[PDB]
Amino acid sequence: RVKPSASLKLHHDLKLCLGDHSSVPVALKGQGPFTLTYDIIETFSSKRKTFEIKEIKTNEYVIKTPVFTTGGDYILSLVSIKDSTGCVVGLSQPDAKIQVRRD
Repeated sequence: RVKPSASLKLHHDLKLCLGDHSSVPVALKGQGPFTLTYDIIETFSSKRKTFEIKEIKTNEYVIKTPVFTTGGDYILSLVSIKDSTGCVVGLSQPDAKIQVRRD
C-alpha cells in the first residue's frame, strides 16, 4: 500500500502574458497506475479547472496548463489520485502558481 500524490517541481509562481499557457513539471507520487487529478484554480474568483490523467506510471511528468486568455492568478493544486484498485486518495501536497498578465 502506498500513499500516492504529486510533488510539483515548479517551485514558484509563473509569469505569463495574456493568451499564454503554462507548463509546470511535477514529480508525482505513487508508483503504479494511478488516476491523477489536479485543479488549476483561479484566485480571481472560481474558474476552477480540473484535469484527470488516469494510470500515471511516471512519477516525473511535466504538466501543460490550458491557455489563459486573461491575465489573472491561478494555482495548480492536487485534487485526488486513484490507486489501481480504484482507491481515491485525498491529495494535499505542494502546489504551483500561474500568474498571467495582459501585455
